[PDB]
Amino acid sequence: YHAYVPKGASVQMGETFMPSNIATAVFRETEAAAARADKTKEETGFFSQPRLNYPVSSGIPALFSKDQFDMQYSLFHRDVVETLNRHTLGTPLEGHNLETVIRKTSFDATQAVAHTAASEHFNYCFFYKSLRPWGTAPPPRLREALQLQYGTNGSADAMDEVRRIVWVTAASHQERCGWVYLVWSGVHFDVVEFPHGSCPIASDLIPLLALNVHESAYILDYGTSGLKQYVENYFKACNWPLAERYYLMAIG
Amino acid sequence: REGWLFGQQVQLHYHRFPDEQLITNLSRWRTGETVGDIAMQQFRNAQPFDIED
Amino acid sequence: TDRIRRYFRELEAVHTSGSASARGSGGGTTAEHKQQDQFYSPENQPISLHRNN
Amino acid sequence: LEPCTPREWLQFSHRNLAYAYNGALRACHSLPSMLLLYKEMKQRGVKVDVDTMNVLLTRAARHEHIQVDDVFLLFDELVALGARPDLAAAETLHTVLSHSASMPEEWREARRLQLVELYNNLAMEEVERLAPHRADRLLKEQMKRFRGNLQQLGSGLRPTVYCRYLHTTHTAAVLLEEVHNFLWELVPNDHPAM
Amino acid sequence: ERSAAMEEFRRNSERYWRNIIEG
Amino acid sequence: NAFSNMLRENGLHDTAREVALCEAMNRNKELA
Amino acid sequence: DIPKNLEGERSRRDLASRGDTEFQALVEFIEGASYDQLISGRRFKKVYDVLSENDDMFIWLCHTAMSVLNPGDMRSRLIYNHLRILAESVASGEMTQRTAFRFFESAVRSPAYREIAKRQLEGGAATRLAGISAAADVMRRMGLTRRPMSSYFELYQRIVERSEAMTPWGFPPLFQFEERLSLE
Amino acid sequence: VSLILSWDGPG
Amino acid sequence: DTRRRTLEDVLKRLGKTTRDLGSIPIVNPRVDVGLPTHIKRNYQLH
Amino acid sequence: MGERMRAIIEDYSKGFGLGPHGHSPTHDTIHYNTLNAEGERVRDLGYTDALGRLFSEKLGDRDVHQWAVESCADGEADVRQLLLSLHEWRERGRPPSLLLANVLSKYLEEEIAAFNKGIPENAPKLQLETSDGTLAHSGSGGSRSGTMWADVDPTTFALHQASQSTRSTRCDEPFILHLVKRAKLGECVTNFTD
Amino acid sequence: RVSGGVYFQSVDEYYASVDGLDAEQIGEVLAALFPELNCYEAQALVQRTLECISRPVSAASRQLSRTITAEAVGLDNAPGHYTNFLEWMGRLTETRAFKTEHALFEFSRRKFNRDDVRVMFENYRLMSKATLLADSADSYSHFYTVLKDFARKVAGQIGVRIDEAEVDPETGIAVGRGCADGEKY
Amino acid sequence: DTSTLSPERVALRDELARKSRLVASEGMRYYNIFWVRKPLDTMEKEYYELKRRGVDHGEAIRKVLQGFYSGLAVKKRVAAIQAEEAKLTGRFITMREATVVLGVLAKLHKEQLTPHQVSLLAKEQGETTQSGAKLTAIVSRQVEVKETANDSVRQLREKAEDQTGFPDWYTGESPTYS
Amino acid sequence: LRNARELHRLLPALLPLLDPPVPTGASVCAAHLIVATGHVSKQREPHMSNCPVLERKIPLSEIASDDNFLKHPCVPCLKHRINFLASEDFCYDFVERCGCGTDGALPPEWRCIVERQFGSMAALVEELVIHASNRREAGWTWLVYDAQQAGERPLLVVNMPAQRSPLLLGLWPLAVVNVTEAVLVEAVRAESSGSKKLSEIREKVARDAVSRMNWGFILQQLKKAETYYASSDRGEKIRVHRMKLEREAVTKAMSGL
Amino acid sequence: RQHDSGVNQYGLKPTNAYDYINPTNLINFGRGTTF
Amino acid sequence: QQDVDNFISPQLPQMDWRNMSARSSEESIREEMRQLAENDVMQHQRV
Ligand SMILES: [Mg+2]
Ligand SMILES: [Zn+2]
Repeated sequence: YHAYVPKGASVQMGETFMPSNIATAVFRETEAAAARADKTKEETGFFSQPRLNYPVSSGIPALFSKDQFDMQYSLFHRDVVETLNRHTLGTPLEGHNLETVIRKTSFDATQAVAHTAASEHFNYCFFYKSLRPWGTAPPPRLREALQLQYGTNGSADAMDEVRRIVWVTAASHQERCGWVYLVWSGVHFDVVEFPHGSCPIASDLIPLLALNVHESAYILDYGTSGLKQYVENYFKACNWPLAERYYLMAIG
Repeated sequence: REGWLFGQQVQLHYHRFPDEQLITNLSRWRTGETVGDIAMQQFRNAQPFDIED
Repeated sequence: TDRIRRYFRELEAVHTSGSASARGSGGGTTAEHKQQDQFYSPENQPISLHRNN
Repeated sequence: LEPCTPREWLQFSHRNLAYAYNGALRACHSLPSMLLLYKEMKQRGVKVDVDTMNVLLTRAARHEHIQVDDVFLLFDELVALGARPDLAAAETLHTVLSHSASMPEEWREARRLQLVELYNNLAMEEVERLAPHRADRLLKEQMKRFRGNLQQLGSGLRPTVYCRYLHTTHTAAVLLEEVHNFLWELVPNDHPAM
Repeated sequence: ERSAAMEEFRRNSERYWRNIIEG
Repeated sequence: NAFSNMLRENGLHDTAREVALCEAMNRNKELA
Repeated sequence: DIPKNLEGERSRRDLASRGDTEFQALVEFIEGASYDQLISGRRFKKVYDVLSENDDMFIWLCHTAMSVLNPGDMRSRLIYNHLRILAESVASGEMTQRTAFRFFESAVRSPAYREIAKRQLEGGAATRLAGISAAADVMRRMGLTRRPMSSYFELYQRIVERSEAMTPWGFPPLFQFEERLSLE
Repeated sequence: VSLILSWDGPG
Repeated sequence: DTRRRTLEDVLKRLGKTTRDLGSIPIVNPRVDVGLPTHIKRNYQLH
Repeated sequence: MGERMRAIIEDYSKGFGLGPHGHSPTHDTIHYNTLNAEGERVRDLGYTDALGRLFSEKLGDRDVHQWAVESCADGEADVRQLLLSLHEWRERGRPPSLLLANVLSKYLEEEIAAFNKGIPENAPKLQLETSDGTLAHSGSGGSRSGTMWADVDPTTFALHQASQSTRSTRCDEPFILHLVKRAKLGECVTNFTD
Repeated sequence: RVSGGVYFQSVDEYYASVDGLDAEQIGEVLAALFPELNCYEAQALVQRTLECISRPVSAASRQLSRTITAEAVGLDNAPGHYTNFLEWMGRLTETRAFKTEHALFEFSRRKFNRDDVRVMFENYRLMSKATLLADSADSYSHFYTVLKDFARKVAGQIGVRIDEAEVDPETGIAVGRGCADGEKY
Repeated sequence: DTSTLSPERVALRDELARKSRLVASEGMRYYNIFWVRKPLDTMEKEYYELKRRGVDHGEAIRKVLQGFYSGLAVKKRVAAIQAEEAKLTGRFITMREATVVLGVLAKLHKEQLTPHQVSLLAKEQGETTQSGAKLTAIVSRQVEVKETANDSVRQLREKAEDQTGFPDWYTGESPTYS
Repeated sequence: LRNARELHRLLPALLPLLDPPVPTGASVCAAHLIVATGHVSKQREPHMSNCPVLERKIPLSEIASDDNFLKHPCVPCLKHRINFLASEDFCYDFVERCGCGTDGALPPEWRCIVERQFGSMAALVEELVIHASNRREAGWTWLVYDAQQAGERPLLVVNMPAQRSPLLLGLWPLAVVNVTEAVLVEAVRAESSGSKKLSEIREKVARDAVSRMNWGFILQQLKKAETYYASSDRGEKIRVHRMKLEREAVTKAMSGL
Repeated sequence: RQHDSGVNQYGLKPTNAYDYINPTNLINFGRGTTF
Repeated sequence: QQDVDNFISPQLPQMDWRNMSARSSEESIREEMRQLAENDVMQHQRV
C-alpha cells in the first residue's frame, strides 16, 4: 500500500473519529496530491535531494523542531536543486557527477550560477550526513589526532577546544550566509569558514564535519541572537565517527 | 544467410546503444575528463552511410 | 591528422630548446640529466643514421 | 636489485642507484616518507647527488613545523657525503634563512657567514666553468644572479672572485661594466656618483 | 582486595594458591 | 673561519658548528 | 585429460589440502628466474591455462550483455534468474553456448512484450548498464572465480576492446558460437 | 624498571 | 606475562585440574587475579 | 561439495516476511539493499544511546562494581539486580529497567540537565520517566534513553560498541607491556594465524 | 596565445618541466595576485587551471573526494538507480584488486620481459609462509605482493654505468685491454 | 528493431533538430538521460498543439523554436546577472584574469625558476597588486612621460572616493553617530 | 539592525587611525565610515602579532565587548567589523526611508527620466524585480546613479554581495530592496498563516517590495546626485588630487636617478 | 573444455557419413595445414 | 637574442564590474540570442 499513499501523509490505525466532511476533504487532498505527483514526476531533473538516513518526522533531537529542519530540507535546499538542474542542462555539464560539476565550474563567473547551486547542494548533503540524531562520542583515534594539534596539556582537551574554535569561526562569519567546516588540509586539521556558494571540494580540502551557519537554519528556533546556543546544540547532535573514518581514509 | 548488398553476415553499424560511449569511457567520465569533450558527442551515435542504389 | 601531430611535435621541440635562457645552470633539467643525456646519440643529434648521404 | 650473475653486475653501480633513489624521492609528497628512503640510501653506500639535495632541502623547508636548525644540519651532512652544492640548494638555504627571525642572532649570523662563503665559492666555480667557452653574456647574467642574491644577505662578491672574473673577460665593454658593477656593489643606490 | 592477603598474592602466587586449595 | 674549518676536517662536526656559532657570537658584539 | 573421480579418503584429503592452483602455477613460472633453472614456456602455458580456465564463460556473458537488443529490464528477479541459471549451465558444460544464448533470448519475460517495448524504446535497443551490472553480479554470486574482482574486470575489458571494431555488436550467426568450423 | 615491566594499571 | 604462577599450573603440579576446586568461587583458573577479585567478577550471577 | 554447500547456505540464510517497502526480499521487480545502501546507512548512524555515552563519560575510568556499591547504600536495592541490568544495558544494548533508570536519573541528573539546557521548544528532549508501564524504547519515541532505534539485535550492538576502543579490555597482563604490544604489533598481529 | 605552443599530457608533466615547483609554491603567487582569495583556494585555482589545460590529476586525495561526494549524495531517483551503478562501477576501476587483475591480464598477453620476471621472483622470495597465509585471505592481495611492480609498470632508466677508479695506489697506472679477431690482436 | 517513429514524426523532429542543434543535444549530450523530459519532445508536443489551433506548418515551427529560445534567453540572462555579482565579490574570475594565471604558469615554465625566485616574484606581485599606482612615469632625459598602468587595490580605493582623495563625497542622507 | 551602540563603543578606537582622512569629531555619518574603511591593503596595515581574531582566540563580533583589544587594536579587524556594522545599518535605515508605502503620488520628473532610460515605469518595475529575484546569495538589491555613463544611462540596478554598500564602488545609492533571508523566511511563514516553492515566494517579495516604494525620496536622491556632479569643487578636488598623483609619479621616478 | 567442439583429439570431428568413409578429409587440405 | 628585442600584470575582478553589468542588460542578451540562434543551424564544416 506504501506506493499508493501520497508522499506527506502517514499510514495509521482507524479510530473512527472521522466526521464525513473531513473524510471527504482528505480524499480531495489526495486527488490533488496525485495531480502534483504526476507533474513532479516529469519536472524531475538529473540531480535530486538526498534520502535522509534518520527519521525527521519529529525534529532532530536537541537541535531542530520539525519545522526548522523541514524548512531547510523542503524549502531552501529543494530550491537549490531546482536551480542546479535548470542550469546544468543545456550546457556541457549535463549528466556528470556532483563533483565534476563542482570542480569544472570553479572560480568563475558566467558559470557562477551552476557553481553556486552545485556547491550548495553539496554543502546541504554533507550537512545532513553530518548530523547523527542523538549525537555520538568522538572516537579514540580521531581524539588522538586532534590532541596532537589543538590539545594544550589537558585530557581530550582537543574536543572542547575544537568545539570552541568552531563557535569562534562561526561568530567570526558576519554574513550569516554560509558554512563552517572542520576539514583536513592533507597536512593538518583546521576549521574553515566558506561563504555561501563555495565548498571544501572546490578548494580541494577533505571535509570531516559540516555546520550550517545560514541564518535560515537557526532563525525559527534560536532567534536572531541565538547562534552560540545553536552551535552548542549542534555538538550534542553532530556525527563524529563519520569525520573519523573520512580522516583515516584520507591518511591511508 | 546473406545481406543483399555485398553478402554480409551482419547488419552494418558503428554504434547501437545509448550508453556504450559512456560505459566504455567510464573512469574518464568519473574523472571529469569528458566534460567539454567533443569526440564523445560528435560521433557517439554516428552510423554508416547508406551505400545503396 | 598527421599535420596536426607534426605541428605539435615540432612546437614543443622548439619549446624544449627555445626555453633555454636561464637553463644554463637552471632547474629545468636535472643534474643527472646533465650527466647522461647531454651527449650526441641516435635519439639526440645523430650525424646521419643512413648510408648514401 | 643486488646483482646475482655477472651480467647483472654490469648493470649495477652506486652512482646510478643515486638516480633511482632520486626518482623514488621526487615521488613522495611529504618529508617524513622521504626521510626513510634517504636513511636507507645513506646506509647502503650510495653516491649522493645535487639532485638528492634539491629534492630533500626543498621539501624540508616546506614542511610546516621543521626547526630551521635541522634543515641547515641536513645540508651540511649532504655535503659531508660528497654532494656538490649548487645555486638551487644555496638559494633554498637563503629562503630558509630569511624565514627564521625566531632564532638567536649569533645563530643567524653564523649561518649567514656560511651562506656567503657558499655563494662566493659557487660564483668562483661558475666563472671557472664558463670561462674557456667565451660565453660572456651568459656568464654576466649568472654573475648578476649571484650579486643580487648576495646583496639581500648584506654582502657582495669578494674582491678575489672579481679578479678571477676580470682576468677572463674578452670584450672591453664588459670589463669596465664589471668594475662599475663592483664599485656599486659596495655602496647603497642613493649614493653620490659622477 | 586491598587487604594483606592480596599483598601476599603478588609477591608469591604459588603459596597463595596452594594454601587456598588446602585452606 | 680558522677554527671550525679545522675541526670539521678532524672529525668533530658538532664542536665545529658550535665553535663557529661561538665565533659569530663574538663577532656580533664586536661589530655592534 | 582423464578427469579424476572422487574416491575414498585420500582423494577427499587431496581435495581439502588442494589450496590455490592459480597462484601455484604462477609461482612455478616465476621460479624459473631462480639461478638453477630456466624460464619455461611450458610453465607459462600452464599459468595461462589456469588464468583462462573459465574464459569462454566470460565470453558467453559478453554476448548476453552486448549482443541482445532489449533483453528486458535485467535488474528484475525474473530475467535475472534466467541469466543466473543459464550461466551456471555454460560453466560445467551442461549446455552449449549456442543453446544457452538461444535459450536466453527466447526466455519468457512478459505478455505483449513488444508493445510494452514501444512505450520505452524507439528502435528497440535498451541501455546496457543493467545488463553488465547483472552479468557481473551473477559471476560474483555464482562462485565462478577464486578471486572476486576477476569476473568484473574480464567482462568489462573484453567489451572495451570490442568497442573499437567495425560493426562491433553484430556477429555472423555461424562464427558467433561453437559450431563445426571456427575462427582462428 | 621492575615496576614498569610488572605493573597492572588501574590501582 | 611474567614468572608468576597461575592457579592453573598449581593445579597441574598438584594433580587436580579444575574439578576439585568445586566449593571455591573461582571459575576460570587461567586468569591472573586474587580470590576476592574472582568473587566480585561473578557476583551478579548468583 | 561446494555447490551443495552453497545451496544449503543460501536456503537457510534467505529472508522472509515483508520489508520496509512492503514486499518480500525475493519480489520480482522491486528490491532492497541496493549496492549495500543499508550497510552504509548503518555505518554512518551507528547504534548507541545518548544516555549510554553520558554515563560512560561521567563515570569515566572508575570501577563499575565500585560505583554500583556506591549508588546503593545498604538499603537501596540489590546490587545483583542493578549490576545485571547495567551489564545488559551498556553492551547488549537494551532498554534500561526502571530500577536502573531511577538510579541513573538520580546519578546523572546534572549531565542530563546540561544536555537538555539549550534545546528549542518543539524539538526532542531527553527524559527518563517510567510513568508508563513498558520498557520497549519504541514506545517512548526513543526519548527515554538516547536511542534512535526501536530494536537492535544484541550481538550486533555488542560488536559495534566493542569495535569502539573505549570498551574496556581486561588486560590481566602487565599494563605498559600490553599497550606497547598494541602499538608496535598493531592489531595486525592476528592477521597471522601462526 | 600565452605560452605559445607549450602543451603537456598531464599536470605532473608540467611539474616535471618546472622541476621542484609544487602546488602551493605557485599557490603563494596567486594568493598574492588575487587578494581576497584564501590560501587553499589559491592552490586550488592553480590545480583547476592546469587540469583544464591537461587531463585531471591522478591522486589519492581526489579519489577520496570523489568517494565522499558519491556517498554524500546517496541513493537516487533515477529508475534503475542508474547513476549509482555508474558511480559504483567507475569507483572500482581504481581499486587495488582491479589493478592486480589488469596486471594478470597483461601478463596473459606476454607483455613483460625477463627482468620483470626476476623482479616478480625476488618479490616472491621476500614473503614468509606466514605472510602468504595472511595475504591469501583476500584471495587477491598476494598476487599484488608478487605482481606489484609489474602492475605499477602497466598502469604507469639507468643510462650508462659509472664506476669507481681502478688504479694502483703507488704507480698510478690503470690497465685496459682491446681486441680484434678474438685471436690476432 | 523497428522505428516506433512514423515517417511524419521523423520528418518533424528531424527538421526541428536541424534548425537548432541545442534543441537536439539537450537531453542527451553524452549518453541518453532518460528520466528527464527533453526539449525535442516538449516542442513536438506544443507543435501539434499549435497545429490543432489551426496554425500552419512553418509558423508553428518558428513559433515553438522562438519559445525555446526565449526560455533560454531568460536562463542565460539570470546567469549573467549573477556572474556580475560574483565577479565583484572578488573570488570569481572571467577570462581576462585567467590570462594572468596562465601568465604566471607560462612565466614559471619559460624561464626555469628556483623556489626562491618564485617566492620573490610572489612578494613583489603582492606589492604591485596592493600599493601599485595608476599614472606611472618614465624618465626620457628634461622630458618625462606619464602613462596608465594595470590594476591594484589602491586604485580600487581611489575609485571609491571618486578620485577625490576623501571618504566624505556623499552629501546624501545616512545614519549618524555621536 | 541598529548598530549605533556597538559602533558607539568601537569608533573612538578607530578615529585616531583615520586622521589621514579626518581626526576626532562629534558627528560621523555611516556613509563616510564605510568608504574610509572600504578597501584594506594587507601590505600597509597587517595583522599585528598575536592578533586575537587570527588564532581564533576572540570572535570578530565580540571584539567590541572586551577592552584589552580596544587599547591596542588590530587595524584590519577593527576596520572590517566597523565596515560591516556601518554598511549594514546604512542599509536597514535606507530601506526604512524607501519602505514608505504611504503616498501613492507619483512625481512627473521621475517618470520623465525613467521612460527616457527604460521606456516605461513597468520596465523599471521589472528590472528591480528580476535583479532582486534571482540572486547568488541573500543580500540587498540597490537602485543607484553613476556619473560615468550618466548622460546615456543615469540609473542601474546592482545586487550587492551580502550587506556590502554600493558607495564602495563609487556609485550614488538611490533606492534599496531587502531580500535578506530573514525576510524570505518570515514571508514563507506569513504565507502558511491566514484567516509552496521558494523561487516564486522570493520573487513575490521582490515584486511586492517594488510596489511599496516611495518615489519622491528617489527624486530627492537623484537631484542631490546630479547637483553634486555638477558642482565646482568636484572638478577642483579631482584636479588637485590627480596633480598629487602626477607629482608622486615624477618623484618616485626621480628617486632611482 | 580446452579447445574447439568441431575438432577432437585426432583431427576434425566427422559428423556426416562422408567423413566416416573418406577420413582423409578429416585431416588434410593443401600444403598449409597444421593440427 | 633576448637583449636585441627588450602576463602578470595583476588584474582584479572587482575593477571590472562595469563591463559585467553591461552584459546583464537585455540589449546585449537579445544580441547573444540572435548570435547563438544563427550558429545553431547544423554546421557541416567540422574543422
Ligand atoms: Mg590449394
Ligand atoms: Zn587582525
